[PDB]
Amino acid sequence: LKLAIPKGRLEEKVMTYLKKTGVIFERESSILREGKDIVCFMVRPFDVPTYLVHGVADIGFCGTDVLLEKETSLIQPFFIPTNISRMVLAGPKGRGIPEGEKRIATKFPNVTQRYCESKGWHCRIIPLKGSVELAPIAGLSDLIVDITETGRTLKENNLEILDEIFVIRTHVVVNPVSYRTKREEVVSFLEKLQEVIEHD
Amino acid sequence: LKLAIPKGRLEEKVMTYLKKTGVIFERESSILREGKDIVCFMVRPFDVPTYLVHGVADIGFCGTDVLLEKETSLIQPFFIPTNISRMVLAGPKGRGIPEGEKRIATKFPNVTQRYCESKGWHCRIIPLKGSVELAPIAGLSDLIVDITETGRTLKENNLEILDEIFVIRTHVVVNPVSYRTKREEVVSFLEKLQEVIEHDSNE
Repeated sequence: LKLAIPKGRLEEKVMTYLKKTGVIFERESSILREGKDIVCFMVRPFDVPTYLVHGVADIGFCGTDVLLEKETSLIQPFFIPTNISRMVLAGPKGRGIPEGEKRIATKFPNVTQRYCESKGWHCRIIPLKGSVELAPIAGLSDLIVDITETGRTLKENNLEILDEIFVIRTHVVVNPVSYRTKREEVVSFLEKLQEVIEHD
Repeated sequence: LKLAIPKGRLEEKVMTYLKKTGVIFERESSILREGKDIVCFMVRPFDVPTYLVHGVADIGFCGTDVLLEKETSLIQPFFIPTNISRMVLAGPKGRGIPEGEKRIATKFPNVTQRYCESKGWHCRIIPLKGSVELAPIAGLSDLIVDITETGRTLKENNLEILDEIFVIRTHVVVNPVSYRTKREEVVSFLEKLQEVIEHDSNE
C-alpha cells in the first residue's frame, strides 16, 4: 500500500498511528519512508489529494480545509477525532460586517466563495498565500476567511471572529480506484488504523 | 511610501537595501515594519503583486519566478543584478524525456506551460505546493520544473538538470497609480535605492 502523509504539524501523530498498526520502515528520508508492504510519501498537506487523484497513493491523511477547498470525490472512511483548528470569518473589532460587497482575503477562495453564496453575500475574493491577517490592517480587504487555532493571531491584530464556518480535523481518505482493485488489503489496514484511533 | 516586501529567500537582501538607503524602523512586527515616511508590509512573495495591483502598496519586490508565473501590468524602474537561483527542467538522471505526453510536476504551472509551448510538447501538468523533487521517484511525474540554487537537492535525489529555463533574480515593481499620485516622492526614493542596490550587488 502507498500512503500520502501530510508533512508538518501532524506528521508524527500519523506516523505513530501507522507504527501502532504494526508498520516497519527499512529506509527513511525527509520525503519518503518505505518498508515491507508500505510506502509513505511525505508531501505538503494540499498535495495529499493530488497524489491520490493521480493514483500514486492508495490512502492519505489531510485536513477538512484541504478537502473542502479542493473538491475531491475521494472515499472518506473516517477521521481522527482531535479538533485541531477552525475555519472562521474574521474582521476588525467592532467594524462588524461591511454593507454591500464584502472584500475578503483568504488562502481558501473556493471555501470563501461557497460561504458567501450560503450567506447570500456579494463578495470580492482576494486570494493570498499566507499572513492573511495583514489584509485588513493594510486596507486590502474588509474581512478574512482563515484558520484559527488559539485565536492569538486574530486577537493580537485586533480582529474578532464574526462566524465559525467549520471545524478542522485530519480525515483518512482513500483513492476510489485502489478501493476497488485492492479492496481487501485497504479495508484490512483501515480496520487496524481505526482500532488504534479509537483506543488512542 | 508603502512597500510590499517578500518574506523568505529575498527578505534579507531587500531589507538590507532599505537599511542602506537610510530607512530606520521605530516599530516592527512579523507582518508590518513602520518607519518615518515608510511602512513595510511583509508578505509572501506571490502576494507582492497582489498588494500593488490592488493599490495598497506603492513599491514592491519579488523574484523572477513570481513575475513570470503571474503576469501583471506593474512597472519595473530598474534592474537588480544578483542571480539568486535558476528555474530548471529536471528528471531522473539517464532517463531523458518521454516521446509522448510529458507528465511534469511543478509549483509553477504557467511557467511550465509556457516552456512546453516553446518546445511544441504535449504536457500533463501537475501542480504541487512543495517537495516537487519527490514526484518522479513516486511515479507522479516524468519530469519537474523547479527552482535550484546549487543543484544539491536535485543531485541527492538522483534528478539531473535537463534544461535551464531562466535565471531568477530580485525585481523592483511599482504600482502605476503611485507613479501618478506620488510621482516625485517615488522617483526620488527609487534614485537613492538604485544607487545603493548597484553598489551592493556589484561591489
